[PDB]
Amino acid sequence: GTGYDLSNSVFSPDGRNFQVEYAVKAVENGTTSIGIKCNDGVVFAVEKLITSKLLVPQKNVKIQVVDRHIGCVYSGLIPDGRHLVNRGREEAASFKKLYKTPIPIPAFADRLGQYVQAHTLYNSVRPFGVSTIFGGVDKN
Amino acid sequence: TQQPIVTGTSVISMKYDNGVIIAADNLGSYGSLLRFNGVERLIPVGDNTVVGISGDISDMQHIERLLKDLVTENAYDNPLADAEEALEPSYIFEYLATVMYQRRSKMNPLWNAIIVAGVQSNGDQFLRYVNLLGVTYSSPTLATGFGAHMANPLLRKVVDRESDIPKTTVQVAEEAIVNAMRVLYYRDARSSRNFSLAIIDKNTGLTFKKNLQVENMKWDFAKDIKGYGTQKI
Repeated sequence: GTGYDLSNSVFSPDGRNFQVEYAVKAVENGTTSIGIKCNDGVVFAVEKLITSKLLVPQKNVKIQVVDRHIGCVYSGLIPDGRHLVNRGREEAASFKKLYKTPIPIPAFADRLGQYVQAHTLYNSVRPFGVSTIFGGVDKN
Repeated sequence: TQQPIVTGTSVISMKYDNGVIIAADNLGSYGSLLRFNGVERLIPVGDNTVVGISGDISDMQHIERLLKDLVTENAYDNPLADAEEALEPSYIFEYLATVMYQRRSKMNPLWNAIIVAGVQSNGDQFLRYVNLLGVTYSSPTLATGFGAHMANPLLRKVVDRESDIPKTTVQVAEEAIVNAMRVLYYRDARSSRNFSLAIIDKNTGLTFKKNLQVENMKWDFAKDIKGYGTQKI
């Protein structure tokens, strides 16, 4: 039948999860942002559409920092992106507190990953409406 | 409720015309055993505040971690983190004081005596104390533990009241503090010769001096003292 796209964790007959795919549409509809990996670091940059002359220039910042070595930028539903960073920040604080060493990038990636994947497991939550580019420099 | 195991002794400080000075030896005592000697008990936060901690070292290390986090957190979504919206000494203190009182109020204190020294953004000198009971107070000079009994009397001879601050120079001040550290070395049995000293000046910024030593000690007269009353040789 149909309706496989109305509840978040439901598998459609072809093995897909339409709500996540619709979340992607929200992402593609957003500002463009990128990340370039260099020989000893990473660069983040994003497009900030000027709706009007009323927007105080340089004020509505988008790039977000996690801990002191991670940078995060995203496209899509901005509020969702902040939510995801708030989580990443806790995730990082928790890691440092137990292991002392600030969180390795890969480790941090999975923290964000598992949390996001979690929102595709239940119909009582909505998937994140953002694709996020993040990174930093760590032990190696 | 607990009891302190590894401890740090006095933390002395005072304020002069352009800033504040704070010092603390580098000893980590374990009862009467002078166990550790590379213990820094002056916690710098940013470039306008220095936190001197005495008491339980394990709790001090915890307070240290709290402070590093306060810095990290303040930097989040804060484009003025290194300017208008940087951590002020008064912010750092009110935070720690809040924590100290909440802990004593839950009957599980952080066994310390803390002195937050620094210079506010408007140039004002900041010097306030907080301990395990959550008690707080300010004075032109402040010392914890033994320094309260021996350092304050000496330091108060330089700055007895408020009006004496502008009249006091970095040199006069640093001298008083360095002499106090020597006195404490003479009579405090849980003190070390090595110590750190930090100056926070509204012009020169934060100067953190490590590995200082008490010098110019008088010990010669000891030779002339024999017996405990009637002995002559």
